Amino acid sequence: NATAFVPALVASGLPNEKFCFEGFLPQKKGRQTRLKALAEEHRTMVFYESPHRLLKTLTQFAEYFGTERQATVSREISKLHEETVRGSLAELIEHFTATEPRGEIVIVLAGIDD
Repeated sequence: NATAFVPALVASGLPNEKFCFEGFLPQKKGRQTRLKALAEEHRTMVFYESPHRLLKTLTQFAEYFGTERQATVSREISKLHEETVRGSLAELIEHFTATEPRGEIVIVLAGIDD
């Protein structure tokens, strides 16, 4: 629905010859299952997340994928206004602990490195 992802995929600087599109992770049932499977993934990954849930998700991603994993966050703040935030998950969590995420979010996550 937030077909903002292709622009975010290209903009991330991350490998895009292949990728996995995840969408929203489920809230409860089957979440950890997805996370465990996604921990092994070598391909770039693409998620949607709600803004209120964003920081919990980036924190959990550091748990499962590692604090140095590279990612980007794209936020449609309005029709007139959008932003990209880049770096490791640790830098991303610092970033969004500061300011309240409002808007529609796409996360582009580097795959396993090796």
